[PDB]
Amino acid sequence: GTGYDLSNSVFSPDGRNFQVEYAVKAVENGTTSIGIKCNDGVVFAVEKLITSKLLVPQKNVKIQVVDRHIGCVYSGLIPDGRHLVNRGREEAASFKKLYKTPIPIPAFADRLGQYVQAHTLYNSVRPFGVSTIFGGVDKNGAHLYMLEPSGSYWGYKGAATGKGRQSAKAELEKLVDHHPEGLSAREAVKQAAKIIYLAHEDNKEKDFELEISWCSLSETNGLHKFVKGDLLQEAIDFAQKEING
Amino acid sequence: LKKGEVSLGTSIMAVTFKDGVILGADSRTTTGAYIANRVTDKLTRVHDKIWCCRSGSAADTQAIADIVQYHLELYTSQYGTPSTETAASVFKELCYENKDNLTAGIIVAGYDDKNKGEVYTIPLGGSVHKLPYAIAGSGSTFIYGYCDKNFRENMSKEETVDFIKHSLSQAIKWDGSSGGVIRMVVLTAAGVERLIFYPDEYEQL
Amino acid sequence: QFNPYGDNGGTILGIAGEDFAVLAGDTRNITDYSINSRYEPKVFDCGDNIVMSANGFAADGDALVKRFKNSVKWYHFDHNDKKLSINSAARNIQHLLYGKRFFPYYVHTIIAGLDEDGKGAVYSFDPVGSYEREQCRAGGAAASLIMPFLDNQVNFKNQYEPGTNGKVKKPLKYLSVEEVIKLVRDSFTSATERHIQVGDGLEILIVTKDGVRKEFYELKRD
Amino acid sequence: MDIILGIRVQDSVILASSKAVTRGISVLKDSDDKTRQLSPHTLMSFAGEAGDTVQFAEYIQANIQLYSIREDYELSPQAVSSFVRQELAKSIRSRRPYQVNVLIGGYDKKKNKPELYQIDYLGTKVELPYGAHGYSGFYTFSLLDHHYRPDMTTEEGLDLLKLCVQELEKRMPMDFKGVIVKIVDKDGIRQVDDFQAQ
Amino acid sequence: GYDRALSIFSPDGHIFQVEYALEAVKRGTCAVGVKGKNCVVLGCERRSTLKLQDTRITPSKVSKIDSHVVLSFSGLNADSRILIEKARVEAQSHRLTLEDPVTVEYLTRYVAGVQQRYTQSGGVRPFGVSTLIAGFDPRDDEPKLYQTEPSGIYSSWSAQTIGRNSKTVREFLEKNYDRKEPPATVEECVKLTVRSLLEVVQTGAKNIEITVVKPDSDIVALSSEEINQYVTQIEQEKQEQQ
Amino acid sequence: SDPSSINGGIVVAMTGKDCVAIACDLRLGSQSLGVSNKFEKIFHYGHVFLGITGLATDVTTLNEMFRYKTNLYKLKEERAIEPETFTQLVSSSLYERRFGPYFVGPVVAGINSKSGKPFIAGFDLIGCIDEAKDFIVSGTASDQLFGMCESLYEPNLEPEDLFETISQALLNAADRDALSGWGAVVYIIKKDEVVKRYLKMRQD
Amino acid sequence: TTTLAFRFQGGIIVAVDSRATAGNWVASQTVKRVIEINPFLLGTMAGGAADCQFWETWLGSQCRLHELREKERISVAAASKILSNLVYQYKGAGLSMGTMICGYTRKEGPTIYYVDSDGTRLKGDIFCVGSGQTFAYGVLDSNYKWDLSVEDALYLGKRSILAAAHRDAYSGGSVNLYHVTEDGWIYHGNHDVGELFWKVKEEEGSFNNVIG
Amino acid sequence: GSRRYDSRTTIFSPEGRLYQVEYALESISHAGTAIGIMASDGIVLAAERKVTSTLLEQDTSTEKLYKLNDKIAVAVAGLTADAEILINTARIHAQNYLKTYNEDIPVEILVRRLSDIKQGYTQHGGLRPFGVSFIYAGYDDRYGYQLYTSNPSGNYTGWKAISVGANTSAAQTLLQMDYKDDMKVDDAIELALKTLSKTTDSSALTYDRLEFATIRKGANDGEVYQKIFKPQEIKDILVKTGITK
Amino acid sequence: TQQPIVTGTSVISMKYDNGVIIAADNLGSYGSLLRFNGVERLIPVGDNTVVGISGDISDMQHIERLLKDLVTENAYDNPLADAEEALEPSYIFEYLATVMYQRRSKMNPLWNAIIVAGVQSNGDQFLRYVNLLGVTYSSPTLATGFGAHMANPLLRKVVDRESDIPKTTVQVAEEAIVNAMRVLYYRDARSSRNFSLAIIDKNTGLTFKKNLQVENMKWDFAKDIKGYGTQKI
Repeated sequence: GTGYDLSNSVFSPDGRNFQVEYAVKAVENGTTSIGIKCNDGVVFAVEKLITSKLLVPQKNVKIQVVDRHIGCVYSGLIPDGRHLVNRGREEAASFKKLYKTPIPIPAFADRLGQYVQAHTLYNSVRPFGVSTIFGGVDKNGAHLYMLEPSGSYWGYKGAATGKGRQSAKAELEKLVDHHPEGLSAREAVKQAAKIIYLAHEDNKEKDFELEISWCSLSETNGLHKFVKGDLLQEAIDFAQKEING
Repeated sequence: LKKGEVSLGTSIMAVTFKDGVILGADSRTTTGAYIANRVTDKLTRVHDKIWCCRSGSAADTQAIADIVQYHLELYTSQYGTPSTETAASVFKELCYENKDNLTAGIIVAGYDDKNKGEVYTIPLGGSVHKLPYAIAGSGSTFIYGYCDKNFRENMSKEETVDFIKHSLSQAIKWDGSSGGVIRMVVLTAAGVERLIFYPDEYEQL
Repeated sequence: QFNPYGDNGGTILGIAGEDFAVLAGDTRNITDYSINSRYEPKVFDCGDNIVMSANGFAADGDALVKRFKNSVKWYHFDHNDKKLSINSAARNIQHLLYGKRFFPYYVHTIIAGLDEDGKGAVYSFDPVGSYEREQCRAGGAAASLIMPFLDNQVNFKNQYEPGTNGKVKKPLKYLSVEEVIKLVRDSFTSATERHIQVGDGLEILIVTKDGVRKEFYELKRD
Repeated sequence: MDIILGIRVQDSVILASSKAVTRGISVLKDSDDKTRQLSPHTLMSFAGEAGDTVQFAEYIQANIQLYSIREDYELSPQAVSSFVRQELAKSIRSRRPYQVNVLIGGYDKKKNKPELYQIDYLGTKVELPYGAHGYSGFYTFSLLDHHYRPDMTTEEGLDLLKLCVQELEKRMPMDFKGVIVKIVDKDGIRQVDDFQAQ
Repeated sequence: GYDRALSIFSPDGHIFQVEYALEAVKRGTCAVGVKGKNCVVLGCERRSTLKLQDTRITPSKVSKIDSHVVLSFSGLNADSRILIEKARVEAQSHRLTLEDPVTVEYLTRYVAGVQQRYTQSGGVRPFGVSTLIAGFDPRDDEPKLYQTEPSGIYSSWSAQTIGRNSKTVREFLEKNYDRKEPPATVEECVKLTVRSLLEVVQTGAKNIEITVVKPDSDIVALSSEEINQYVTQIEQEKQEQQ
Repeated sequence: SDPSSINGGIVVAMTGKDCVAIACDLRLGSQSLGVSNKFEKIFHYGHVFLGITGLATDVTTLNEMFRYKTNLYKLKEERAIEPETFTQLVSSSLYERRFGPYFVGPVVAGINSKSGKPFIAGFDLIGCIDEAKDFIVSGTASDQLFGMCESLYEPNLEPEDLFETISQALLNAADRDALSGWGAVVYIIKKDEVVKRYLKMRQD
Repeated sequence: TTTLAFRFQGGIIVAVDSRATAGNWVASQTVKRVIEINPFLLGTMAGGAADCQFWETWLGSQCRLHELREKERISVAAASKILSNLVYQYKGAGLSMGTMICGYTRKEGPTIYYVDSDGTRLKGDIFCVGSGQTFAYGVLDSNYKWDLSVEDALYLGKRSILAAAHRDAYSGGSVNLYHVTEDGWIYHGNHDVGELFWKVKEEEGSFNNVIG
Repeated sequence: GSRRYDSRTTIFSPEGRLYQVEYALESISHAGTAIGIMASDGIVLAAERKVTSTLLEQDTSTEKLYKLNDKIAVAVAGLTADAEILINTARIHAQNYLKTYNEDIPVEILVRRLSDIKQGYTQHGGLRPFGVSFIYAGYDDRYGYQLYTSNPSGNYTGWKAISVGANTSAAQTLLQMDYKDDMKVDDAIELALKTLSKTTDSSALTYDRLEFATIRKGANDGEVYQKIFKPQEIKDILVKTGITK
Repeated sequence: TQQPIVTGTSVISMKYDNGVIIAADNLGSYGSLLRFNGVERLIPVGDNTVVGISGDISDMQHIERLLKDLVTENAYDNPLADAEEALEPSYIFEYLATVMYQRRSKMNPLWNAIIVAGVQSNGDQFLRYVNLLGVTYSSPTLATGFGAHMANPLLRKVVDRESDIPKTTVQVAEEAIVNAMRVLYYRDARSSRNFSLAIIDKNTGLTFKKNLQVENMKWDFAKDIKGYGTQKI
């Protein structure tokens, strides 16, 4: 109640308005998503919480495509995530029509990024409050990026977020360190499943449904695909192995 | 409505060689039968490693190219270095929506260090076409046989330098709206090298 | 600069009856001396017991009928699913037409159905709009050939029994659908002989109080 | 056209305006006031297309009448004329021009002198003792310059106008069936219901 | 911003802006209209103790909307001018499109809509003036007197008073004029109006301004002199009980 | 129809010595029938005189516009409008309307209130400024007018003799027209009196 | 197409032709030619089909609105002028309208206004519109008489139409007669030209004074 | 929030007039005086110049006296800034009227446009009103001399002598007493110069601390000739009255 | 408007009982100069529809971009639906048809003639036409530009009617398309030698053969040897 909590038509004494700070805090009590960068691709995984037997398995999906080769998953407030993506699409299509090429990940990042920054310089236009793990492959490699509430983004090589962040990040850095970057795309699927399974240990008063995807240069042939069938059964096997089972 | 109209040297090319592309042109503007320009710079940088040859109407090509220049500067700073194919689309878009006033025959040729040298040829009305080499203008039909037969990939710089000087010097002779200097542009990763040879030189050589 | 709009053939024929109405149309779609289709009708049942054909140039036709179908949909939505009458439909189709009098347009539209009394109605349009109801009405390429015959055998105007042909007359026939299809059948068969805008197939839509019924007769092919 | 004459006598403006519209063989309408009263000492007479006339007339009367009440006095012939011309000059640039060319016969009631104005459909403004529209003036300017000289009572104006109209109907091939005469002075607008030698 | 909450209901159902509007009216001058049945009289107060001004540079109380339509007001000067400009545009537009000299009621419908308009919807604030619009509709021997408010309501009324000393003049109209049987004479209608505004102005005939409108454009505003002779007469009727 | 020669018109300006002269016709026609011998084309703004030839509608519209511009300029500045300045404002108002209609040939004459020296300038519908201190002519018969003036004028003329040059130049130029008859006026302008003299001349 | 309307003691006589053609062969003897806006206004068809149709229902919306809202009988005087003013807006938009705006209100009596796409609005006793109009005008004019009975007025109207029918081939399928009164219009039947020709040619003796 | 950072003061007081408008009136009464005297052979305007010192240019006294027309001029009481915006619009309104009807604007007609905008300024936008009152000096050929006043309340009246700005009561009281209708320009000036003296308390009053203009019939016009006095002309008339103050 | 300067010539198609065949040359012509050899003009959209565009290459490039948006947007919202409610021929067809009608109606038409050929995974085989003139049709043979005139009658002996479709088969159909292409390179010199051929079976999905070359040659010139340029003194 200072006008640094009711308006963003000013600069704050903390260099940010309170409501943007609050967006960052609400990502963390949320749902877990990770992103694994590897030497030929990226892998995405997200924990989908099960609260009832009334939900249907994989007919609600959280990982949504932009283009055909960039995969987007996000954690945090559901409505804000729809709106971010809808925008993400309009940029992506405009790029494909106008330059006659699929869009680069550092390019795509600058376009969403500038739009998250816009909604954070007006006194009555809502901030975003999702952290988006996104990425894909283009004509000079694979890239993993993570976008925050505040409009903050950098390239990542491993990324983690959510309730189970602490655990997740621990396993994830160990494995990334051990590996040249993450080893094969294939190996990374199983690994990814272990992190999500391990993070689920931080919330056993609910169930999960493991959901993975990938986007890999020679291991999806440039496309983003959902991870399913055998490839999903195998990652499950590996996961229940280490975390006892 | 433009009163009078303008024309360029109409035998333009981009040739692939050992380490990139060498881009070659004749230059001459005439306004009717008045020789508006002996020499011209129609050897146009649209980015630091991606140049083009402009042909067609002087007023129109220059007006387009400036717009392409603005998009590809902004494009570099934000979204990373262009490609030959990226430049080519921007040129095309501007021609197609305004093909009601525009006459632009464009070769955009640029060097990338993971595609090697690239030639994209955008005729009148505007459509992107990828080819491993190009000849354009209206004098190109007449050298189609030469060009196809002596076109060879990975030819020595000395040999390509002769080949372009010769290719044009023959074209310029038999065609009539061609004339003025032959200027050439070597694009490799070491940078951009500029060649100019005057009339008295090339005819002879 | 370009006008892509020209005209293409096809022939329709609408007859209003006591208790029924027909809208009959050929299946041949042509542009010049080529066959575009042998089976494609320009007549559609647009619903609420309203049948429609906007005969002439195809490009204009397809678009007017897409426009009329959405408009029918929204009426229903906003007005408690109310029946679209032949009177309502008619007015609407004019507003669409006059909306595009500014641009070239080229259909002779004819709508048939039933009004809420249970009485046939056939309404004819110009490509700019205006309508009025007629007792029999030929439209399309062979309109001009079909109508002189149609006036004698349906309307009994210019048709007189022997004795004086002027005091002795043949009266207007009390309509019944079965005899009317014989009349339609005869018209269309005489038309294939004279016109290359008619043939392939004849589709008769009959609109009754038992619903909309489709009747099918073959026409000339090689 | 529509034959429209004017003559300014020493106290008044007498304006003569056709009484008929003739369609081939017969007069289709023959009760034609081709003039509209703006105000009780502003009259404007008209020639041009039939449709422009009434559409302009009604638009213009309404504007002037709005000015009369807002400012709480009757607008001068001078005030109306400058207004009339300025609207006509704009219309020419636009898709549809008002194609009426006019004669405004007024009493300047504030300084006590009659004034007659010819304003064209483009905007060509002139003050005149007498004037005419079209081919009329070739024949009738020849009678008015010769037989008339200023400072002649009102009745002499009536007889001159009839002689002008007779010569027009005889020698020029247009057909307009005489004139219906109206007089604008301080007593207002009066109809001369004779045209027999007046 | 300013496109919202100028005007909203209370939970008590009063409107702020309308409630403070009616207060400008009580404070301002006094206008009254009494109808005959072949005349309408409009009497007006204009109240100034400062004597260093003329009537011919101080605006009139009765303004012409048309020769046969008149408007009287009580309230702010500023606001009333806005309303007057619309009514003249509406008179001339009606005459143009329907080709009928104006009906007085339609004109009330236009002035009243504007008044409703700035209250219901934001981006403008409401008016603080109430009006009397009166006149004769063509082909009528029957007088018309209307009242329109900042609310934007209107209704037709046999005599009506607004402004300072509404109570006093009200009582007088209740006990000396009837809806049933009004003055039938022009003279008696004049006498009554003077009687009513004299009790309240607290001056002679030099601060009451009477204007009488007889049918279809026949308007004569009696002068200070003419009113005084009735003012004399009135002091005589009152000295039968004194 | 005609684009400006419905009613025609001609205008002549001379420089004298402390003095300038501007003269014009007084014709109004409807095509070739001359209708009136009176219609003034010369108006002035402060002390700078503006004659405008052309179509009558276009003289009227410009005259009202130049009133509007001079008055607000006059009001802000507490100072009148100056020949030198006036030339530029005319150019700038005319170039905006080269895309609009206009079929005019204005001529400006004056004596500066800021160096005491004679000033004339000429304009076409194109808006080519004609910088001159000898004579400048405009109108339908401008070609002929240039020949008459080039021969007849002699430098450094006082109002009476200046008067004789202009009056005769205009009369004999006009005699080979009919679109320059119906009376004509000469104004001989000093910065302290203006003499207006009607001439007697042809008509059809 | 030839349509006429004349003002007389009993109200208004409106008489019209009907004819639709495929060639010169009469395809139908039928088609409207009075557009009944509401029972108090008629507008007669002699313009473009679509133009007349569109603006005259739209005119029906302005009449209905004026009476519903303002609780006042709308004039013929108001009906024509609403129409003329819109017409001038759609002028040089491709408009073709020739209509006569007919009504008989309490406040004006029988009133006939001629309204065209030029936007002209004229009041008159007598207006004939068409292209057989000059000939139709002849018959009417030489037998014109304001003080006339409704029945005899109908016979004069119908002979006038016939006259125009015989010479001009854009009329003459059938005649529809209507007499427009205060309280609304009364239809006077549909008369066949065949039967009507032989009676008149013998009966009238105008252009037939020695039978031809 | 910022929908409650609205001042909400361009709405009515219960006092029958807007907050901001009433408060603004005070502002006028704390800035320079204008006095308007309408005479039977002129109109005399006097205004006392607010700050006069050597650091100022003292030879300028058009700082509040502007002529809007050839025969209309105004006097300002209020602040320079507030004034300028209405001056410019009145000037144009003069030119629109001139152009449409071929005649000069009547004094009340001109007054009425200015007053409808002053009201407007609070009626549309919520913005603040002016801080200026004018006393208008003009001639029209339909009523003789007219001398009017308008205030940011949009109420206007005509008067035969009025004062606005500071010390309205004192000056008005004296004016009503000495007023006559057989006064001449010179009799008015003398009168004006007495009144001004009695409201200013000094050792002496100087000619450069005044701004003066009169609009008289003249002897170069049957119209009215507007004479704008400058310090040195103020000095002369001070001798002529023999009223040193 | 939009006028020839770069042209593609001829797209042919016909239906057989279990599927459809479509074949079209690979051509960017510059009048009678065969400037670009390789230019795509069959776009597979999804995995059960192929768009064949004839006419101006500049404009085809405009449809190409719209299609690139149609593949992304039908995967948008639901990448769970790809053959159920994404990318049917009937949906591709109506998407194209809306741009076509809109561009012509404002009197600056796109200059193409289009066949969207497909086999519905949810229905029956799909063969429907749209051109710049706005003429639209379905028929068991559809062909664009020059092909409309000549190729189409040869296709039409196989199927021209609803009854003939069950009597047509892969072998008959495939021979007929090649026979048709052979006729086009033979009587028209614009249409290229190098072509691509796609057979779309409902059960076996989309099969796209790239780089077929017109074969079963005609070496007609050896008959007319009389000399043509050796001129004797």
